[PDB]
Amino acid sequence: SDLGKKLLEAAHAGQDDEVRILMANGADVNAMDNFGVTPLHLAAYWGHFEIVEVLLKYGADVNASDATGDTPLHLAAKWGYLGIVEVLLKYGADVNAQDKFGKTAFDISIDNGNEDLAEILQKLN
Amino acid sequence: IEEGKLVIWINGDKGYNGLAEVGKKFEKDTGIKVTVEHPDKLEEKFPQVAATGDGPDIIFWAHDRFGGYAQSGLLAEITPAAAFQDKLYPFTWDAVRYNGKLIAYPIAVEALSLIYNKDLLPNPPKTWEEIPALDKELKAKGKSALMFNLQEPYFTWPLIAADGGYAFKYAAGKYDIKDVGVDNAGAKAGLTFLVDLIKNKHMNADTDYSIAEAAFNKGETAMTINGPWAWSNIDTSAVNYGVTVLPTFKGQPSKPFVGVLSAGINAASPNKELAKEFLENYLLTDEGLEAVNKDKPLGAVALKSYEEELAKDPRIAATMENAQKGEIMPNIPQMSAFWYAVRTAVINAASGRQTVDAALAAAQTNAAAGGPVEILPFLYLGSAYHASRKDMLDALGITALINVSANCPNHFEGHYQYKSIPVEDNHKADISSWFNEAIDFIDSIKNAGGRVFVHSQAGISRSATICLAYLMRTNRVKLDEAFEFVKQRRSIISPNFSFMGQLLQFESQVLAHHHHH
Repeated sequence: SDLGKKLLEAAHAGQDDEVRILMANGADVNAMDNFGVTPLHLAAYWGHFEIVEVLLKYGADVNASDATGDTPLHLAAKWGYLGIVEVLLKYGADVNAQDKFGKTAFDISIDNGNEDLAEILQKLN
Repeated sequence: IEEGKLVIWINGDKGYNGLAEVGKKFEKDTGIKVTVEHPDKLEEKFPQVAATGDGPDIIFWAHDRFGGYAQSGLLAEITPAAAFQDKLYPFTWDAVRYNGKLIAYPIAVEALSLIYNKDLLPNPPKTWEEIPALDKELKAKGKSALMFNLQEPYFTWPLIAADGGYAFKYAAGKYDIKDVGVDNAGAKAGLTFLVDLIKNKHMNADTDYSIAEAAFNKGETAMTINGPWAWSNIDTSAVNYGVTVLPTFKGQPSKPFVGVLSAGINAASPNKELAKEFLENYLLTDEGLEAVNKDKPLGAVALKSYEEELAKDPRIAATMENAQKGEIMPNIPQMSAFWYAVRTAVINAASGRQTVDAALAAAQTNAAAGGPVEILPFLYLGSAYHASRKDMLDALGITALINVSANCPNHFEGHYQYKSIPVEDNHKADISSWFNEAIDFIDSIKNAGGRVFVHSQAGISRSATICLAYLMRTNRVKLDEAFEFVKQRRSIISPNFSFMGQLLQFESQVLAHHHHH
């Protein structure tokens, strides 16, 4: 709870070592705030590749949907974070999951101009 | 009041000395003394002293309060000539119409605009949708894109109403008090986008008015959302700022509320003809408004000729443009329910306590019909209908219900703790023998950090009786004081006479040994 909240903040802030310390001390890697947002959601949205990696290594739900329907793959695709998208897929992220508007990661990447990522996602099912 | 003189009330954040200056010119021309005062909380003092038959001859305030004043007969009807009305934009006269009658003179037009830091952002965004990407860039430089007051719905409404939200529907010269537009698709879309900004960390749900103003005026955030009343503090900060049209959402203009600063004539004034001459021939002139505007800016103004001069300033052109794309604040008394309902919905959605759909569904009913009432921060009162509305219970933070009935179902077991008090609403029911058990349950939930919703079938007799008993016992007060307290908040309470008897007997039991201290 207390550590979960600090892990959410450190994952958002991109503080690699703080994330590792909080995890070693027992912060739930699947902690949720009131929006159902998890550290993996925040690390993906804010572009923290190394934090995404370590969270997934220790059991972060790659397919967690927050209270609004967003998955980590949705959030990374908004910004065209190809490295993060690749490791999400490697851990079993569902390319076909839809957000609250019915959009997949592919749709989302186009909606924010990241058509380099759209081209890679288009080859996937 | 006093004959042959004019007394004017206007808020302290307005150009009251410019106004006083217009009064002096009136006094010089006519011999009629004009006195301008700015009492603290004058919008509350006015309905009290004016019902007496005193107070000012003229009161300046945003038009939305004036519908309530007019309901209580506190404002004189005005009948300006069409040749005079044509000096002002037609929509400003609409804002001062109540029951088909004009009840004030429009003065100024107030709407929120986008205020941006030209040094951090020479080209402000045209759309809301691009603000997340902008915040990504600015966060990389230790700044943020946007901070504004998330505690008051007045400030979030422009986004919520953009795609189709509205307060009360206006048709055929009248507001339909049952047609509220807070839970339609447009309102849901706008609040959903606001929540996305917060849950993704572009904004903080705890940002209030002071926090946002300080951050903008210190160069920490590229944008804020605020009105002309804020320009002076920014001028002092020496931030190089612009004021522009609000971003669009789904290609639709942001739709801010529009307030028309207006001058109403006290129905009790003995100087109504004098007040009209002052307002029509002295204040509502280029020179009169210029005198007031010099003191503290009015923003945009209702007088066409002077608005065309002022609009050369792009901050004022932007104020008027945002007002053209906005929504006149309804002037009906039901707006008090609207403001409370939507304030709760936005705070709950911004904190994640409720989904967007549930938050707006509850606010819709609260604004258009009614809802459970707060007695104490942990104690709420209402009907069996309310006990079937999970969205309305969650909106209040309910964690437990006392079902004071023999027949009413428990709809949400496993979401809330339930306590049954199985009595009928009749003269034979012994409700006082349940008082201690009910009070102990309320306190138990209270001390565990919860909140109790007490209900019966109608929420007027059995459940009101339990709340009254709680108040008398906890605060050591008499029935008459507790009853007045609850009646003030839920005016339809009416415990049956036998329950009133049992409460009066409880009162002497609660207070039997009180006289010693």
